[PDB]
Order: sequence, then C-alpha cells, then structure tokens
Amino acid sequence: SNATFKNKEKPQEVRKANIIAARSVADAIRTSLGPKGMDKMIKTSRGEIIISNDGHTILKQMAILHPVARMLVEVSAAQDSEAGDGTTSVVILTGALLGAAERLLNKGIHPTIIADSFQSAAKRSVDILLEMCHKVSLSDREQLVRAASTSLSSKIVSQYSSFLAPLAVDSVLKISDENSKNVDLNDIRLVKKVGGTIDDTEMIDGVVLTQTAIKSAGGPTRKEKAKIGLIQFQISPPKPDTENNIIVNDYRQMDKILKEERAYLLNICKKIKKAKCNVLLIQKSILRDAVNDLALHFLSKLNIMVVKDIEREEIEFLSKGLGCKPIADIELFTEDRLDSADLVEEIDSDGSKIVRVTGIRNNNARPTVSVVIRGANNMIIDETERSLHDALCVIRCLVKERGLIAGGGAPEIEISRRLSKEARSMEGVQAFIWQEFASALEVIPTTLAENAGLNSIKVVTELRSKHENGELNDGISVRRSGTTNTYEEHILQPVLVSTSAITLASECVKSILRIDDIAFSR
Amino acid sequence: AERLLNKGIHPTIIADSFQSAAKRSVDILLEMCHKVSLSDREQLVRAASTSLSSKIVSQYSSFLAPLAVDSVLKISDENSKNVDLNDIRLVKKVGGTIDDTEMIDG
Amino acid sequence: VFMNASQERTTGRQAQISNITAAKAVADVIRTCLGPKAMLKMLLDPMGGLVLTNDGHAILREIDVAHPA
Amino acid sequence: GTDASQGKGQIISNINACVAVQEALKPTLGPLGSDILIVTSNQKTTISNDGATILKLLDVVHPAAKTLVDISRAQDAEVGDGTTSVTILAGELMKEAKPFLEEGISSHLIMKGYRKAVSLAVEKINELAVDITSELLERCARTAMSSKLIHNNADFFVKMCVDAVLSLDRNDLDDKLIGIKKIPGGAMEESLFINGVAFKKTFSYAGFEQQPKKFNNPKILSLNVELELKAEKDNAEVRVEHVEDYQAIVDAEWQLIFEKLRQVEETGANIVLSKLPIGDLATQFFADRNIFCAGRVSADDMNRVIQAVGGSIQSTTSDIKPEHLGTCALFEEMQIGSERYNLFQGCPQAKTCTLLLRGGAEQVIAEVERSLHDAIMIVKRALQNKLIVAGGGATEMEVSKCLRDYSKTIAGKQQMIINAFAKALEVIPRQLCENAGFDAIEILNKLRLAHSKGEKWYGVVFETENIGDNFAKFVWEPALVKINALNSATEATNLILSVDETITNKGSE
Amino acid sequence: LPQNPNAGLFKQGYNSYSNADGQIIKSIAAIRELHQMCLTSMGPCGRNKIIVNHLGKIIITNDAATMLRELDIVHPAVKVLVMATEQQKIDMGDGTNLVMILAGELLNVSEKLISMGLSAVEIIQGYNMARKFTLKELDEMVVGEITDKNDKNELLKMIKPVISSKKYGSEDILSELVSEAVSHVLPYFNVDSIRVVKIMGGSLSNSTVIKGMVFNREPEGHVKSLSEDKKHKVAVFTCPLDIANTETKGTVLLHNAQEMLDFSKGEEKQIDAMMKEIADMGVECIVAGAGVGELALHYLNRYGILVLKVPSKFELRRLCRVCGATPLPRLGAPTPEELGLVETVKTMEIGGDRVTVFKQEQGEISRTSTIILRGATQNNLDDIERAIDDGVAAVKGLMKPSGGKLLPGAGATEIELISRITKYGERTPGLLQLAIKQFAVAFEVVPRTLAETAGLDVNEVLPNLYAAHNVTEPGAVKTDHLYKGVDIDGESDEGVKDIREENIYDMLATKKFAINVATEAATTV
Amino acid sequence: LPQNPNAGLFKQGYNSYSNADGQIIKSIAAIRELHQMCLTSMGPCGRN
Amino acid sequence: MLVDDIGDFTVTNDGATILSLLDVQHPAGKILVELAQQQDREIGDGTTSVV
Ligand SMILES: Nc1ncnc2c1ncn2[C@@H]1O[C@@H](COP(=O)(O)OP(=O)(O)O)[C@@H](O)[C@H]1O
Ligand SMILES: Nc1ncnc2c1ncn2[C@@H]1O[C@@H](COP(=O)(O)OP(=O)(O)O)[C@H](O)[C@H]1O
Ligand SMILES: Nc1ncnc2c1ncn2[C@@H]1O[C@@H](COP(=O)(O)OP(=O)(O)O)[C@H](O)[C@H]1O
Ligand SMILES: Nc1ncnc2c1ncn2[C@@H]1O[C@H](COP(=O)(O)OP(=O)(O)O)[C@H](O)[C@H]1O
Ligand code: BEF
Ligand code: BEF
Ligand code: BEF
Ligand code: BEF
Repeated sequence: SNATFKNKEKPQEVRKANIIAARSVADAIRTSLGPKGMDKMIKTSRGEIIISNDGHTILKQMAILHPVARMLVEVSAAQDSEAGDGTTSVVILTGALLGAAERLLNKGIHPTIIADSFQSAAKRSVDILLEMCHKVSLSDREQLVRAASTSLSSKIVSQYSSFLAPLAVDSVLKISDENSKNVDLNDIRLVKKVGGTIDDTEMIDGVVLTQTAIKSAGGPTRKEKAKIGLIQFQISPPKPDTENNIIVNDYRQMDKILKEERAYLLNICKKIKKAKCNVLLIQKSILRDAVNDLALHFLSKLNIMVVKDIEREEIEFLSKGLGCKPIADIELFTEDRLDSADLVEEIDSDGSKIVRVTGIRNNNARPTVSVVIRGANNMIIDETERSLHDALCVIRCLVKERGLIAGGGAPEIEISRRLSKEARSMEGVQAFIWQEFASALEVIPTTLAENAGLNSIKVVTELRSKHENGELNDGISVRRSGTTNTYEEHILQPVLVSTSAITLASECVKSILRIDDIAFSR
Repeated sequence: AERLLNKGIHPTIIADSFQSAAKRSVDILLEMCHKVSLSDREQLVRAASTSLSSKIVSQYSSFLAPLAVDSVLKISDENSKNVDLNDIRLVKKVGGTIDDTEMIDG
Repeated sequence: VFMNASQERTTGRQAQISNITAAKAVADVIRTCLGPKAMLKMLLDPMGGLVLTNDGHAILREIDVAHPA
Repeated sequence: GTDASQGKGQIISNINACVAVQEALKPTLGPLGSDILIVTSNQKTTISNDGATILKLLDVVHPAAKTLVDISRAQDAEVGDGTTSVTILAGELMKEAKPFLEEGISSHLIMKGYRKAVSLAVEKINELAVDITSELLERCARTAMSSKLIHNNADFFVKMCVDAVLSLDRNDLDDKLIGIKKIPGGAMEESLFINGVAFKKTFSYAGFEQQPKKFNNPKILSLNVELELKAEKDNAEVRVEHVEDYQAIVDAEWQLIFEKLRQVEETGANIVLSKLPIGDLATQFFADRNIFCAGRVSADDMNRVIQAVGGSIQSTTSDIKPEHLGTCALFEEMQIGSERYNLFQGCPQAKTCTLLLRGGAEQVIAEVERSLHDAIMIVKRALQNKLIVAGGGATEMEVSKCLRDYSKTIAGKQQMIINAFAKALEVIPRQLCENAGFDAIEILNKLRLAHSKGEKWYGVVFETENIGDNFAKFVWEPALVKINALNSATEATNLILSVDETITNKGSE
Repeated sequence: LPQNPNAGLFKQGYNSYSNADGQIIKSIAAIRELHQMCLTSMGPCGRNKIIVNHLGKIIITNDAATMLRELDIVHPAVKVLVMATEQQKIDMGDGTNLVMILAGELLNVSEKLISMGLSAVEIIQGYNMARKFTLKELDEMVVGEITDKNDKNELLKMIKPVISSKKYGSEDILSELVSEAVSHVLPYFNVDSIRVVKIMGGSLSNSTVIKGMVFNREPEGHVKSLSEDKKHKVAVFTCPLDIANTETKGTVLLHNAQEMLDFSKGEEKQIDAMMKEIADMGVECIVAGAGVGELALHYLNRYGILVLKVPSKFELRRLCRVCGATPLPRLGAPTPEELGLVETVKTMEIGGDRVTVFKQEQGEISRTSTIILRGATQNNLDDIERAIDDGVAAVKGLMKPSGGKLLPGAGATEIELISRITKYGERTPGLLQLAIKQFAVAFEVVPRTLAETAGLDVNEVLPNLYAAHNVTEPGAVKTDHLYKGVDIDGESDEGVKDIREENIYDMLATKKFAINVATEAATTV
Repeated sequence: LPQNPNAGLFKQGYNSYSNADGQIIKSIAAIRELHQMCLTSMGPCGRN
Repeated sequence: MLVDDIGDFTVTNDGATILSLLDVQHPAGKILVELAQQQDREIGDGTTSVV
C-alpha cells in the first residue's frame, strides 16, 4: 500500500491532528486578540529584540513549520496584505470554527455536512454584514480620527495612542484625491529617526530624506525659498560600454587628457547651472557622503544645495509634492520643471544628515506626506512603524469604501444571533450545524472579554440581555465589566476587513473538514 | 467538562457539578432497580446470556450462558447466605473447539 | 540566563588582592637585575628567541604577560 | 551484484503493488471524496482530489507502482479529467484479473483476451453518446466544477471557464494563451475575467511617475529588443588617440539611445511593452511624447498581449511597420492594495483570456485554479469532440453488463479474461456508493437489472441515496474522457501483465 | 517502566516561553544583576572594573554606558536597560549611570508593588504620571542661576563636576585642559572639532593643550622637507600631487625615437611646471591629503617647501578648519581666496616620536584644537579621553540655549525629589498612590549609592539628608571627604539640569518597557 | 525548514495497529504465502 | 524489468538491450553480450536466441 519511508495519516485521527493543531495556533494568538492584549518580546537568533502585539508579526517572527498551523498563517498573512488589518482575528475565527465544528462532528455529523454548513452561513453572514455597515460621507476629520484612534491604539503606546491617531489620519487624508479617486499608501514615505522616545514623532506635510550634503566650504544649511530640480544622472565619471583604452601620445598629453573627463562633468553641470535651479535631487547614488564626485563639490561651489543617492520610490513622491517633472535626462531640459519649498533644512545628527523639506509644496496640494517615526531603542521604532501599516491602511479602508461597522464585535454578536434565531431559511441536517458557524462567530467577543479579565460569559451575556426595537446596536466594553456600545464610542472596524476575513476563515476550516489523509514525505 | 471549562467555567465548579449529580444519579439508580425473587432459572439465564454474549462465541453464547448460571446456582446457599465464586473450580482442557465444553456438577 | 557562559568574574577582595599580588609576580622577577651586582636574564620565546637584554622593558616584553594587572 | 525475483513468486508482487496505489485514491471520487493534505519537499504543501497532482507529489519505490502513478498524468494531459478514475480502474482491473493467471494457462492468452475486451467496451462506451451544441456547455462544465471545492460556487466557475475557452477561439484552443492570475483576498465571486492581460507590473516608466495611469484607445508596441545603448556584438575595443574624442564617444552613446526611440515614436506609439528594461535616457526622450512604457514583461506574457492588443512583436525598430501597432481600449494600473498591478484589456476578436481569481490564502486559491483547470479543460475535451457519455458510473455499468453478456457467448479457455475486464468495470461506480454508504453493495445488482431492460443510461447518484438516472440527474462525462480512461486503464495492465521477472541493477554498460 | 509527561502543544525546533509574572520576577533579577555592578561605578568615590574584549583587548572605565558597551549580554530584558544607557550616551554625554541606577531601581521597587497586588498596567500609569511630575518639578527646582557662557569662568564651574565624577582627584587639572581647548573656538558651535591626541610618557599632569591639531607623522619629501618654519602660509588640497593620472583607462604610447627621447623629458617639464606654479604663489606649505608623487616631489623640497603626508579624508577637514585654507581637487589653479595662514609648522617629538604640529597662533587662531595627553598607561589615557568627551558634551549642551541652567547635583536634587515626588502621590486618590510613593523612594539610589561608596554608615547618611531638606538651595548633600553630610552649595558642586532630566526620562521610559512586557519568546543559536 | 506531521495519540515504546479491512487484505496474503508452499506438499505426486 | 538502482525501471523483452542493462561481469559473459550486439548489426532480431 505504501512505498514506505512516508507519513500517511489515519482518517479519524487526521481531523484531530488538523483541529488540535489549528485550534492551538489561536491558543498562542488569543493573547493578542484584543485592545487589552498582552505584549510579547521576541528574541531572535542573532539576538535582535522585537516587541509586538500584532498577530501577523508574531506569526512571521516565530518559527512555524506545522502542516496545519503553517497554513492558518498563510491566510492571515494574505488577509493582511489584502484587507490590511484583523490579522489575529482570523486565526481565532478558524480556531473556534473548528473547535465547534469538531464537537458536533465528533458525535456523528459528517465533515461534508458542516462543510456545507460553512458556506451556507458564509453567504448569509456576508448579507447581514452588507446590512450592518453605515454610509459615511467623504472627508471628515472627526469621523476619520475616530477610526484611527481605534486601530492606532491597542498598541504599546496606549498613553500616546491619541498621539499617533492624528498623525495617522492627517497624512492619509493628504493622499486621498478624487480623480475620480485613488489613494496610494505606498506614496507616503515613512523614515524612522533615532531620538527621544517612541513619541516626539512629527507628522510631516512633505518629504523627509536620508540623503546628505557634505561640504565644509559649501553645503548650505537652509533654503528660505529654494527651487527644486528633480533629476537623475550620475554624479561621477562613467566609462564607455565597450572595451576602453585611452592612450597618451606624449608625456604632456597626460595633463591634457585629465580634462577629457571633467568635460563630461561640466557638460551636464553647465545645462544645470544655467537653469540656476538651486537645490537638486539626483536619484543616482554618490552615495550619501563619500565621493564621487569632486566636481560635485564644485556644483555646490555655486551655492547650490544638492543631495544625491535619492530613493527611486521617493522620486515619484517628489514630483507630486514638489510639483516638478523629474527630468530623467538633461538634453531637453528647461526651467519650468523645477519646484519650490518654503523651507529645506538638512538637519544632521552626529554623522547622519536627514534632509527635511519642511513647509514644502503647499502647491499641488502636497499629495505625498512623510511621518517621522522617532525613537531611541530599535525595538520601539519596530512596533511603531508596524502599527501605522495597520493604522493608515485601516482608516484608508473607510475612504476606500463608504462602509463601516460598529466595533466591539458587532457582526460577531449579531450574525450568531441571526443564525441562532431563524434557521428555517435553509433545510437538511446540514443547516442543523449552521449553528456551529453561529456559536463559532462569537469567538471574538468571548476572548475580548477574556483579554480584559472580566468573565467572558457574564459580559457576553449582558449583551444577550439587551433587546428592543430600533437602531439596536450593542457591544462589549473592555474598559469596565459592562457593555457600552460601539455606536457611541466611535470604536469601529472596517468592512473591507470583516468581509475579506469572514470569508477566509470559513474557506480554510472547510478544506480541513474535507481532507481524509495528509500523507507526508521526506 | 472541558468544553464548558475551556470557555470560562471554573474547574472547581464542575468539580462540584460532579458530586452534585453523582448523589442524585445514585438516587435514580436506586429507584431504577427491580426487586427480584430468589432462585429462578429463566430469570437468571436471562442475565447470563446477556453477559456471556458480546463474546467471540456469539454463535455459542447461549451455550455458555446455561453452563454459567447452573454452576453459580449450585454454589449459592442460604446460611443465611453467601456465594463463593472462588469455590467453583475451572480447569481448561485442550480438545475440540471452544465449544464442546461441559458444565460439571462436581 | 545571563551572564553568558562562560566568562570569569572576581568580585570582592579577590581582584582587589589577586591583582596586586598578581602584578607582584613580574615585579618579583625583575627585582634582581638592578645595580652593581646585576642579574641579567635569558629567555626563549616561541622560536629561538635567544635574547639576553637587561633592559627592564626588553625583559618585560618577552614575558608577554597576559594578566591585566 | 544483486538478486532478482522471478516467476509467479514475483508476478504477484507486481499486481498487489498495483492495487496498492489505487488504494490511496478510493476516497477522492466525485461524491464526497475528501481532500487530502499532502506535505511534500522541499517545503511544498498541497491539498485536493486531483489525482495527477495528489499522486504527482507522492513518490513511489516499486516498478509497477511507478507505472500506475504515471498513467495519472498520462491521462490528465490527454483529456484532463479522468485523473482519479483511471488509477482506480487500472488497479482494480488486475485484482479481478489475477486468479485467472495461475488458474489460467498463461499471461499471454490473457493479452489477446484483453483486446477483444477494450474493442467491444469502447464500442459500448460509444453507444451511450450525446451531442454538444457548442450556454449549454455550461451544463457539462458544471460537472468538472462539482467534485472539488468549486461546488459552493458551481455556477460562477462554469461561466468563468467556458468564457475563457470562448475567447480562443481557434479550432484548437491552446490554454497557453490563457493566463491565470490568482490574487489573494476579496470574495470567490470577485474572480472577474479580463479580456486582456493582468500584470504585476507596477507604475511603468521607472524614471518618474509621469507616464499615464491608463490610456483610452492605446496604440501599443511590444518589443523584444533592449532599448538601451547597444554594445558591439563583435568584441570591439576603443582607442582614444585624440584629445577630446572621449566626449564625442560619450555623445555617441546618448545619441543612439535617442535615435532608438526616435524611430519607435514614428509609429505614433503612446505605450510600449518591452521584454527588456529601458535605459533612463531612452526612458526620457520618449517620455516627452506622452507615451507609456512597461519593461520586464515576460516572454510568454508579451505573447498574450500580442493577440489581445493585435500588434506584432518586432525587433530592430528601424524596420518598424504600421502593422506592428495595436488597438486596445485602456491601460489602468489599479493598486491591489500595497501592491500595484497594470491591467490591459479590450480589443475586438482577441484570443487572450486572463482570468484572475480570488477567495482565501494563496493555497486556497491554488486548489481553486487546480480544479478550475479541470473545468476549463473538460470543456475543450467536449468542444473539440462534440459528443458526451452517460456519466454517474452508468457508462461503466453499461460496458460491464455488455461485456458480461459477451462472456457466456464465448467458446474458449480464454473466456475467463473478458469476464475479468467486465467485473472490474462495475467497480467504477462501486465507490460512488461506498463513498456515500452504507452501503454500496446492495445498489450494485439494482443497476444490473436496469441495464438489462432498463435502457443504457441510469446510474448511481452522488447525493447520495443510491440508484438514480444520470440523464435526468444531469451528470454527463464527455465520452472523450471515459473513452481514454478505460483505454489507459487496460493497456498499462497489459504491459505489466506481460512482465514475469525483475532485475535489481543497471549497467548501464 | 513509565512514566513521562507529554508535551502540551508543539512547535519548531526549540523556543522559550515565559509566563509574565514569573518572567517579571525572573527578569527583574537579571536586571538586578547588572545593578550592583553599576552602583559601585557611578560617582567619584567609587570604583572602576576591567573588561577583556572578545578580541582580547583590555578596557577599564568608570562610565556604565561603556561597561555595557564592552559587555555581551544575553538577557532580552537586560538588553533594554543597556540599550537605554547606550541610547543616551550618544544624545547626551553624561548621565549614563543615573539611567541604569534609576531604571534598575524603578524595577526593583516596582516588585513590591507587583507583589502587593498591583498590575503591570496599573504600575505603568503610576510611574508614568510621576515622570511628568518629576520632569516639570525639576524644571523649577533649579534655583541654580543659569550662568551665561564666557571665557573659562562658567565653563570650569560646570565642566568640573562632569569630570570629577569618574576621574576623581584630577578634577582641577583635567577640566582645565577641557575648557582650554574650548575657548579656542570663536562662538551654533560644533562639538566634534575638539579632537584628542594622547601620547605615552611622563605623568598625566604633564599634558598640554595646543591651538590646532597634532599629527603623529613625519613631513614627506625626505630630508628635503623643511620641518621648521615661521608664520608660513599653507595650501591644502586632495587631488594627488603626482602627475595627472587617468581616472579612467589610460596609458602611454610612443611610436618613434623622438617620442621616447622626449617623453621622459615631458614628464619632468609638467612636473616642475605644476610645482613652481604653486610655489610662486607664496605657498610655504603643501598639506597633501591624497596621493603623493615622487616624480614631481623633486621640485617641492628644493625651494624650501613643507609637505604633510596624506591624512584621512575626515582628518583633512578638521585640519583645514585650523589653517584657514580650503581643500580643492585637481592640481594647480591655486586661489588666494582659498589659501590659509598657519602660525607654526615645526616637528617636535614627545616620548621620542617624530611629530608635526600646528600649535599656537599669532594669529588667525584655529577653529579646532586638540589636547595632548601624556601618561603612563594605555588604559588610563583612554578612560581620560572619556572623562573628556563627557566634558566636551557638557559644553555642547551649555552652548545650546537655554540648557545652560545649573542644578543642585551631588545628590542634593536627587534627594529633595524624594519628598517632592512623595507629596504628589500623597495627595492623588486611587490605587496609583502606591505606584507613586514607590517611584519616589526609587530615587533613594543616588543618595545611598554615594554614601555606601565612601564607607559612610548609610543608616546615618539618609536620615541626615532627610532632616536637611533645608530648602536653602539645597544646600544639602554628601561629600565622601568630610564628616556627616556635606553641603553642595559650598563645594561649588552642581550637576547640569537638562542632563538629569534626560536621565530621569530615559530611565522611566526603559523601566516601563521592562514592566510592560508579559511574555518573552526567545529563539535559539 | 519544516514540515512534519505530529503523532495522533501516543503510547508506550512502539506498538503496531492494523485497520481491520486493510489487515484482512494484508494478512489474508501472509496466509496466502504459506499456501503455495503447502499446496505442492499435499498428495502423493507432489514434493517435499 | 531492470532497476536503475535509483528506483527507475525499464521493461523489455529484447535480449540484446536486456543483457546490456545486466553489466556483463567477467570475460566469458561479456563475450556473449558482445556477440549479442553483433546480431543487431547482421539482422536486428534474434539477439535473445543467438546467445
Ligand atoms: N563634589 C562633587 N563633584 C561632582 N560630582 C559629585 C560630587 N559629589 C558627589 N558627586 C556625584 O557625582 C555626580 C554623579 O556621578 P556620575 O558618575 O557622573 O553619574 P552620571 O554621569 O550617570 O550622572 C553627582 O550628581 C553626584 O551624585
Ligand atoms: N475598544 C474595543 N473594545 C473591544 N474590542 C475592540 C475594541 N477595539 C477593537 N476591538 C476588537 O479587537 C480588534 C481585532 O484584533 P486586535 O489584535 O485586538 O487589534 P487589531 O486586529 O486592529 O490590530 C478589532 O478592532 C475588534 O474586533
Ligand atoms: N656605583 C654604584 N654603586 C651602587 N649602585 C649603583 C652604582 N651606580 C649605579 N647604581 C645603581 O644602578 C642604577 C639603576 O639602574 P637599574 O634601573 O636598576 O637597571 P639599569 O642600570 O640597567 O637601568 C642606579 O644608578 C643605582 O640604583
Ligand atoms: N456526483 C457524481 N456521481 C457519479 N459520478 C460523478 C459524479 N460527479 C462526477 N462524476 C464523474 O466521475 C468522474 C471520475 O472522477 P475524476 O473527475 O477523475 O476525479 P474526481 O471525481 O475526484 O474529481 C468525474 O468526476 C465525473 O465525470
Ligand atoms: F490584531 Be488585528 F487582528 F490585526
Ligand atoms: F478530481 Be476531480 F476531477 F476533481
Ligand atoms: F556617570 Be556619568 F555618566 F558620568
Ligand atoms: F529480441 Be528480438 F530477438 F530481437
């Protein structure tokens, strides 16, 4: 039957291995599934310390080789790359989904039955979801900061959460334009600085560069009104793309030939000097501080603040903010494609020089922003930057789609109740287990209370005790053991997530219900 | 016990739930039994053929059932009373099949 | 658990005395060479050093002492 | 050097090794065939029911067993649906043909006895024939979708597949011109089906972000050239004997770069797709012509855009022609969130069809296309050959009761062969019942009576209670499949039945 | 025979989990390990511990931010409070010990609070609300007249305590050199310019400070170099002094005899031509920064011109800022608006080492100066440059307004704070009271730590200081060199304010991270 | 890099389980091994 | 069927090709292998028999 040296897996035992494994990832992840979560320290092999609460982080930092578990991650990972949040809350949903699916399955119910029960409830739960959202206008400072301070919290910086919340939304807003429309979170640079505390970070309405300008006799310290030329040619003596030998006929020709190169320097420096464009940003690397070029220093001898080795991705983030067509080459150069910025201060710390284009643009509406993620230790500028990825993208899922969901597990409590209430809709012994998916969905609310300390059963019960007729929105408050609703606490969570997550969970565990053998190999 | 315990309920709570139901379930039990007279061939063989089955010898279960009760009965006396299953020798012989066994009044 | 395994530590009177009385070593060797009745020393480092210089430096260079104190 | 097992003592180890592989496929059958999570090397980890991939990522030591696992992909390429079945038949075909080996005179009397089998059986397999209109193909394409994790959305896929098939569009459709991007996230119902080509190609024009996000009525030029300062193919070396021939040479560089795109913009181009990246200089000189430019496009990809757009790929721009530029409606590089992606669609009468999918993790998506292919293909099988068979194992039971009829009507000592081939085909539906039992066995004799005087069709449902009738049920497997699946099943066994010795070393000398 | 407990939930290879409370007890001690080692290091009357690099090098310091710099720790928790001290020494020179001292203690005292019943979140907010009150209260507890910066008057008063802290006993003489090298930079000012050059020989007290940097190198040009001048005008430039070499591909080809017979001469021509051209400009000294050509070196020696070999690219700068000239690529084409005057460029030798200098200026006066430290031990001379860099950082803060605000150091402030922080928590309702009364007694470090250093019966020093809240300044402290408790005001001993604030913050920040973490998942290898 | 399937339910040392149907196919053959060896032995005109 | 001692198989009834895959250890045996491959040159069939 088996060519030996392999690892098949008995039917009934498979489900155990699958479930018991899958169900356990959540065991480690549930310690972070909540604003009252527990922060971890992840000491790596090299010794590098990373502090995080982010489920995904943990999942990518920790070593996972599990056949079942390794899959659960590849979903929340894809869920983060797409949805942009609710990382952990996906592993959990698969946990209690199998947790509950196994219970009825361990007593007789067919795997393929609950496997239908899944998609069955999936659709109908995607319905309530599309009916649980709220139409939201466009461009509202308070209505957005209400979503930022909801994600950009639950972080190590809880004291300072309302400190990143603004810096989070302000920047995003400065990105969202109506073409039509389209946001580009990739077009808002984030450069981390090492100073002060995690705080002391400054949202910047512009771009902050790492480029430098090292000239004792030159290198202007500031520009009150400096025009900007977006170029990208070598600040150094290149060489023919063919085999190259320059031969000196006479001994004197030596000195005479040493000018055949500097000519290839001024050749462009001339067209650039004529335009008298002031500050320049060559994408080409110098790089940083060390030569080439020596003649580059001569370019700054005409009092012309210029920094090279600029980032490619930050050159587009330059044209929009600067508002100047980044001329790749100077053959068709002009004087129109320059820009302006009220201030350019290249402040330098120790030996590192960060060029800041403060008060830049104002024209073209300053579409690309840049938040300075200051912080002393490294482990700090690690989580802080990891939180914005989940913060900006978060609020940008409202602006992306005009839908929002009440937080504190609204559809979570609601979907189960609808499932628990009227089950007639569908028929067969299948739907009889749609109750599994139902009670399952209550996975987030339960642990949420747990992560706080207040009994998870009592609190979730205090919600099963509020009934009436009208808006009828209810949620659990991790603060006190009570049940303050989310409709008033401004604590909400994007639809783009809830929909693209509630589809992920029940799309894996359903495969798991399906599988009979998980034969392995060497 | 784990299911409800995995969701919050204290171990010491269900630990009480245990003995709680234990007593009361020992009640129904003492109320689920049936008074039975003494020395009844059919009423005993009805219990023998219930245990002495579920065995490999399912075809022959009603074959050991009699041999099972007849012997026991021959042991139970009323002193008073007292059975002594230790005082009914069982020596295995190697012949025929599992069957072909003979209850012996001696 | 720190500290890393393993690196020796002498806290206490140890280093306080096992450094002075340890420095005394090299200071106990050269303490014979000086003045009219001098005692020149010879020493063979790795390979055939075969060097005999009474220069206290020249001597204390060949001992190549490893002890800090 | 090494020993060898020969004779019946080994003839057996060949057979029972065959049965062995099929044993691991019984679960997989259409009805409730459960997915199998197979961990493999290097770090690969797949999960599904598609035989030619559940066996593919499963290595086997024995010779016979290695011949079977080969028929899996040996079949999948030809029709591409009889994955799970061909193995299950090939195997059981020997099990019920074994006791006729020793009790039978020879292994060669059985050979000839098998020809009269496959011949007759293929005939009976042709009796139950249906005609494909060529909308209604959506009826058959449903079946390929049904086993795997496509049933939840059996509809959505059947269309997404017959549509992709529809675009190309040649008497023979090569799915090499039908790319299949697989974006993670969203909803499985979000798996649109562009009529062009989707590219992970980020904001084209790496110089700056100036190039248009998308263009209406783009006139494309797809190039395999380099578009950068060409170097002398003939190993040349430079000698600067002059004093300023260095600057002039430096110029000759930027020169040819301009002269390059100069004759490429003459085709009124507003967007160019070059297989190779472009030099920053030639990235600017054309940029002033408001023309888009995307480089690094894959060799195969620039062939999908070759049919979509309509323009012919040309080398050396100097000899460029008006018949090289194309006509496609738009080019919008919408972000998939965090990751860019340039889309390009439109153009009338275009063969290319890139069907991007959605749903769950990259693995979930995989098994989707994995079974999607089973669909896409199953329709071509029916499209290139417009005729179908009575599925549901009915077709199987048919050739079984038909051969069985031929059994008694045979006067010879090799009668016990045709018989075997028959008895083995009954097992095809056997598991269909055993996968949804209990119990498979009672329902068996039910079909035997029906086939005899119950007309050709009528097989086992996979719902499943038991007996049904497939034409009524709506499960018709393209004859092409069942045809070759049986043929693949019988011939391999014949080659394997021809074996009576196994040597355990090679020269190769 | 059995038995064996299975493994609850598996994972990859090996990983280490840590229950949060247990870890806190366990990691709060790891932290505590490096505490008792950093206690004895802080303050003048203390001690210094030797450290042997993983490369074998020997290092001795008083600075605790360096002790850890040379220390290879493993404890992810301890890693934090080490990152602290280190993440401070760079931003602010001194105060690196008050970092660890507090940090460690904060954790130490928090234990009691954690054991009592409090929670980490409760403990955090507690301490935090104190960091905001301790930072502000100090902003006014100053009372130390923010002296204006001029000459060496205010400098020597501040720069001493920054130095007398570790290199105790040489406070006076030491800082003298510091302030000295400072006042040679005409007042935004750069800290980096004051470089230091130590050379073996004699006792430390024989060190000196010269207006201009010192080079441990000999003047090129062999016996053809002057090595002795008077008020010569210099001209420094990077480009190689030798022939103009082809930066790209380049060689020398000759076809006929006339070619060869003359090519050899042509070089000689250009050579002399280039040199004399720069010599006529009155150039009395050429400081080569990159490349030197013997072919053309023939010229420079004969007229009577010096030549300083090619230093490091980074050292040419600090040099140029002394001369007054300016560097310039390409040879020839000298510009008098780029020339600089140097007082003396002689060749003196200390410890028997050939050395050139720029000492003294009539004169233009250098913008950068260097300290010449004579000593007898490689180790000490190194932990003297440290006690110097600390000072150079104290003058870096006083130079940026308005950080020039003094403050009662010597424990004085670190003692008054004890009560001032107590009151805050004394009058703040809630459970956070405890978490504050702790943060207060946490500052018991600096007081006791000073006493325990001198053999002073700590059981007396503390009570005395408490009685002496005098509020005269205070006005109240402890000097190991007296009886009972000393008076800060008298000794003229005061620790700069902003340094303390930075220390009091970075500690309360780090100590919070250590408190905040609950579980630590450490890997392997 | 991974992976590895854990063990569903542990036990002492090593033990061998056998699914009944599989065992029947498998053990019915073991039986069958000594059959072809006992066939040729029975009867006069046979073999030893 | 001949096994490439690496799993790989090869089913064949040909005598010539079958003897080649044997390896032909010894002079006398290899001499027949040589006589075999001669037959294909003469003919093409009967290699199995000539030996
Ligand atoms: N007379 C003094 N002069 C300078 N410092 C003194 C004097 N007396 C006591 N000290 C101690 O020296 C300082 C601190 O020592 P130090 O090693 O510099 O710690 P840190 O540099 O981390 O702040 C004072 O604030 C004080 O506690
Ligand atoms: N203020 C809150 N009170 C209770 N639950 C919350 C609250 N805010 C968010 N949640 C829940 O927890 C979040 C999901 O996972 P979590 O690890 O806690 O943070 P996140 O996924 O946004 O990084 C959701 O926003 C929501 O379901
Ligand atoms: N005439 C003398 N009588 C006694 N001791 C002398 C006399 N001359 C010199 N010395 C001793 O020898 C010298 C010390 O040299 P020392 O450091 O011991 O070794 P070295 O002479 O090689 O450097 C001093 O001058 C003195 O201590
Ligand atoms: N519900 C069904 N009942 C009976 N036969 C079916 C059913 N569905 C499909 N079949 C036929 O049986 C076939 C053989 O199986 P195959 O497609 O090769 O692998 P799998 O059935 O596992 O997807 C096809 O799936 C199909 O033509
Ligand atoms: F923590 Be969430 F799930 F991203
Ligand atoms: F395996 Be089936 F064809 F999906
Ligand atoms: F201890 Be301090 F840093 F001098
Ligand atoms: F194998 Be045959 F003889 F060619």
